[PDB]
Amino acid sequence: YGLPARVRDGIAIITTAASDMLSEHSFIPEPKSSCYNTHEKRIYQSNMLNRYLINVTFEGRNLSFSEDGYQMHPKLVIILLNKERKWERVGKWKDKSL
Amino acid sequence: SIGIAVILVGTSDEVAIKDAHEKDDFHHLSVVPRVELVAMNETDPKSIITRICDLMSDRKIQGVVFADDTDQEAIAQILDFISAQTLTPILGIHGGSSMIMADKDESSMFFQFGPSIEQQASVMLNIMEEYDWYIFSIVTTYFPGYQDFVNKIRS
Amino acid sequence: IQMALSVCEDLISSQVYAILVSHPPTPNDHFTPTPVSYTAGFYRIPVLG
Amino acid sequence: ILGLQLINGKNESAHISDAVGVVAQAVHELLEKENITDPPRGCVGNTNI
Repeated sequence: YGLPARVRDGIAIITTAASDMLSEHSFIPEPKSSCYNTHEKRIYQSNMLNRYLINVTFEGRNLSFSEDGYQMHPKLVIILLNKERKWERVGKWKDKSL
Repeated sequence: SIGIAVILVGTSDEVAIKDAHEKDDFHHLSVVPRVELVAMNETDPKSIITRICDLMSDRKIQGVVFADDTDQEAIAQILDFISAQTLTPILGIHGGSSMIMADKDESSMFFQFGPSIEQQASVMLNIMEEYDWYIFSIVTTYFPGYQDFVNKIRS
Repeated sequence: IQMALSVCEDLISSQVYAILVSHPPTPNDHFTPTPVSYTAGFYRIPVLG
Repeated sequence: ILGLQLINGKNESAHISDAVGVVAQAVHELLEKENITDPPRGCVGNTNI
């Protein structure tokens, strides 16, 4: 899982979350994004965006997020250190399987 | 009319990402991509903060993803600080962005990648059963967020 | 909001050893005490409220 | 009602007096051990700890 693989998925996460926002609400106000003289406030429904950023999915792959801010469906890889210092794959864990 | 730029810090070189991303931007969806690749060779927080704040102050950007290759365990909270006060989404993929966080702000739509602290113990317990290691003891330090680990074990 | 970058440049650059942060004149706000501790955290600089 | 209040809660003029005094003791005792590394100067050049 390399840098180009994760970068492309990352933008797809936000874009597909914006699609249904433009489908139902379609009234994004583009709040003033400026730390200098931050006169903007949370008058609009920016908080409602939290609900639609949780069940984000793409390419048929469940890329949902947890409340804490974790994807909660990761792909852990188990590695081992040999007699000489070198990391090598041992096994994979997915969906509570080994 | 919303674009999602990407910020990258480190020695890693990646130029053609924008070209691939533009062709792989899912043109069937109304995304209006405005991806910009910005690179710089320092990890100073405030210097990075100035660049981030100025990033969408000049142009119109409403989303950013931070990529890095470093062991500095302080950059993740900075995005939380920015995302809390500035109502813009922030997503973490690699490096300091993707690491365990104690707790976020009450109103902070920040998200990261990587396994949770709770999920680490569960997978670790499912490898100490096929190899029959039923006798074990635990030693850990005062690193923040360690309390739930022993609590997860006992549950 | 801009104090985060306004603290280190104006104060930390002076080769300081600790930071003394005052109380906001408002009766109760997190606007003041929050950024004044984030800046020192990167360098583990002590801060005293 | 049986309320509660704390003494000397808003006279920060004496409070800053204690704060500068107590840290003054720390620095005097600080300058008795080797490996006194200079804290970072400048908010751009240095990014380490």
